[PDB]
Amino acid sequence: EIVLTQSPGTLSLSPGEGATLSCRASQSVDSSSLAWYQQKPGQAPRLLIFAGSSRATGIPDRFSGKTSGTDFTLTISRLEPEDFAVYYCQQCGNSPWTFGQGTKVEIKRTVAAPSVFIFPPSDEQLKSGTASVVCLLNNFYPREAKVQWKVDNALQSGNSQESVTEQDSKDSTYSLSSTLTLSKADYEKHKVYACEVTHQGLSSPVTKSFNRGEC
Amino acid sequence: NNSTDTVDTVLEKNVTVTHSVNLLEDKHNGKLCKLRGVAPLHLGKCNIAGWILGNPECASSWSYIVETPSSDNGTCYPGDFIDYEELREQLSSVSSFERFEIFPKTSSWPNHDSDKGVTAACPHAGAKSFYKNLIWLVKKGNSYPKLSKSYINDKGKEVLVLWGIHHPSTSADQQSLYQNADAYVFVGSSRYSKTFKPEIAIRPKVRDREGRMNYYWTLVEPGDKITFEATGNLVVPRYAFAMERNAGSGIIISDTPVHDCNTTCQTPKGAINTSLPFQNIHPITIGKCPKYVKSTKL
Amino acid sequence: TGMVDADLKSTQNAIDEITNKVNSVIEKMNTQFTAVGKEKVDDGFLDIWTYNAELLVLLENERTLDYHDSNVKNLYEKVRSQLCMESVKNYPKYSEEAKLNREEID
Amino acid sequence: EVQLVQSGAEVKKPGESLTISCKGSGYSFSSYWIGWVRRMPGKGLEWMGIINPRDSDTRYSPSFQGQVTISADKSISTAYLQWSSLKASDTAMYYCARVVADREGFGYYYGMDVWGQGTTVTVSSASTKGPSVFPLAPAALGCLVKDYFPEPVTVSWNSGALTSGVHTFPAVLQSSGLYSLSSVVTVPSSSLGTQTYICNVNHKPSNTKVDKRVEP
Ligand SMILES: *[C@@H]1O[C@H](CO)[C@@H](O)[C@H](O)[C@H]1NC(C)=O
Ligand SMILES: *[C@@H]1O[C@H](CO)[C@@H](O)[C@H](O)[C@H]1NC(C)=O
Repeated sequence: EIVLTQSPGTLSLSPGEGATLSCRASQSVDSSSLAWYQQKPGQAPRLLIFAGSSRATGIPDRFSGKTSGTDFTLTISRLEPEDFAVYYCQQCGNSPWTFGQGTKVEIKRTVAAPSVFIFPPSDEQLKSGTASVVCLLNNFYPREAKVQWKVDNALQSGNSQESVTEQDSKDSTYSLSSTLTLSKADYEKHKVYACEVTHQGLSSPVTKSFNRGEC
Repeated sequence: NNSTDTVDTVLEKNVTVTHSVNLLEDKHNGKLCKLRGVAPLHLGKCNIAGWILGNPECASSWSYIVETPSSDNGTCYPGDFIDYEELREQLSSVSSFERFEIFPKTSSWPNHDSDKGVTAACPHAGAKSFYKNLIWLVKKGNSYPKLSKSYINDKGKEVLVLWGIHHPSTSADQQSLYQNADAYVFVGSSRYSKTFKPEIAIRPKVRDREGRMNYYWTLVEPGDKITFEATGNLVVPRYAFAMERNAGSGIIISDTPVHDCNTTCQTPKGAINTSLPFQNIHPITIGKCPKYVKSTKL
Repeated sequence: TGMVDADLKSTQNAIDEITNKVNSVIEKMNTQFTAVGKEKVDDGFLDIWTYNAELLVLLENERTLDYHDSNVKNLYEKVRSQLCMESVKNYPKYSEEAKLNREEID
Repeated sequence: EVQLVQSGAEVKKPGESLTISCKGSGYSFSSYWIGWVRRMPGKGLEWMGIINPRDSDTRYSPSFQGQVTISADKSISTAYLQWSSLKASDTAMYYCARVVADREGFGYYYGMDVWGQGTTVTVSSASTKGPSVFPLAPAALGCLVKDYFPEPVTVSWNSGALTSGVHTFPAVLQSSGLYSLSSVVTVPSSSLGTQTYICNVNHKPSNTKVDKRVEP
């Protein structure tokens, strides 16, 4: 496989700035075999540049393709709100055809600290025998953050499952939801449950705890 | 006074006359006889264009060129043959003919790919072929440098040189065949001088090809040099034709047969062997021929 | 009508004048076709020359028959101006004989 | 128009045989090559193979050769991605695409232009189960959607009234093999409890439509 390694991992740009995306191949491939694709969340991919430099069927003047040596570039002059998506490169020379890593183009904004909240398990869920605790991290920037579930100082791993929403359309902020799946038998043994949140927006890595039953 | 011979005047028509001679020849054979011994060049299921370009679907000495009207086998790759009618006019009068490797496929093109210049639009025995007399030059592994081969006429005869200009359908096709997006072509002779650039546009699939190839030609006088400057799109010559022009030679477009007979005068309708100064058979004539007239008798 | 052989010098100069008029009219048509080098397209010219070639034939035939007619009258006028048989072909010898036959008849 | 219409979403237990279509519309289907691109959940785009519908020839990727079979029917103008036997690894998003190539017939491929909508293939032993919906008391309030199969679950607040500040998080497959998601809303402390906050959750396949009110 002709390993395509895209640079950077993610591009943080303000709507109006100029984007420059790199795609460095393992070995030298033909320029005419290279193509650039744009994938929007919950949408099929779109062809932007085909044959390395040729602009696709119904694509604006801002999108352009460049190649020299092994570098391969996708340059946009004006980043319109529509342009903020995941960008992929692809080679069609030596089979198998390989796709790049993928660089997400995000709306640049001020560092936003998360709105951290802890949710106790429902009393209806207690009737089943397996109850889960959630550590919601509402509206923050950048997506780059980490949650550590603390069950009576003892940091728990494995039982926790994480999920994240894409960049917000209105305020360009991400949100996290960590679910702590546990049995009722192990739940009665302990009493205080917390989640340590570590982010760029935070001055100190704050932790938010809850006491069992009592308010 | 016995003869019933009849002559006509300005005033009265059909007057009986004793001593009178004819001028018009109406009788002829349906055969296309060899002129003064030498056999003609018949191109069945082929036209002059196909024969002269070297179309794979298709003799040095001839008296005249024959072409079937039904024959459409010429440009396998779609395009436009420039001054084709003008080429027929020049090829009308042709005695001798030497086909020679002007720019041989082996040596001549070393910084270019000559072997990949084949397409399905031009087949031969199922295989993707091309015109034998000209090479489709493409980039030698993502590098098409400015080529500049030049031929100097040493043959002493008029040298006919044919070449093509490939117009790729998509911009990407230009970048994959020649890589040089702004590619040019130039053909310099003492009599000929023209610069070319590709007309990149998707056209209808004529012989299932979106692109086109224009076919250009020139004659090079003995001693004169023909230069070929290109950075892409040129379909370089392989074989050229050093020819000696005759006088009484032409082109007949007729479906009439051709036999081993000899003739002094030849028409598309058939051959004529007469001492008469006028003929009402056919306006197109080859050799010592009685000037055509539309009259019944003279 | 029955004769197939006649004065030789008269017919000899006629045959010669005819054969020369024939070679000249063929020349006059051939030079006229070349002259009609005024260039449906080629058919336009074709109709022109074909009538001009026919015209010269109808015209030179009118001149040939009028030429023969003029020689017949001039041969009779040679005999009539002179007035055994070879002397006329090539009046004072028979002038005295004629007066004896003119007086007995008138 | 020039569009590719792929087969609908498919959910089958491993070992089974599945074949997914891709219908070429408004163009000469046989002229252009048709490829296939897989996308695994939380992974990159994997190329599978290509077929020239007129030549009916297939060029498989080493990672997909033998395992999956790429079929093509130029007459119906439809491409297929036939599975011999399904693996749990086959749980992915599958796209088909019209390949861009040179108009001189040389074998240069420029990428792929027309793309299909995407066929959603789920390969799990789990079986159809409705969601055990539980509320989360509030400052924002939650709504847990726990243990369900397959994947389509639409969440709406007050039967589709509350739209502002609504955050519906993507689902994650549990160790048990059942999907589970969360749904929150940044509500003000000014009207908590007094305002009736209804959390409408519905499962389209199992038809298990459980709508529970969030109580503080
Ligand atoms: C006439 O035809 C014969 C063959 O049939 C050939 O040998 C001969 O040379 C020809 N002669 C002329 C005067 O064309
Ligand atoms: C035609 O007949 C006239 C006499 O009637 C004569 O002068 C002329 O020579 C004749 N021609 C021939 C061919 O005998």
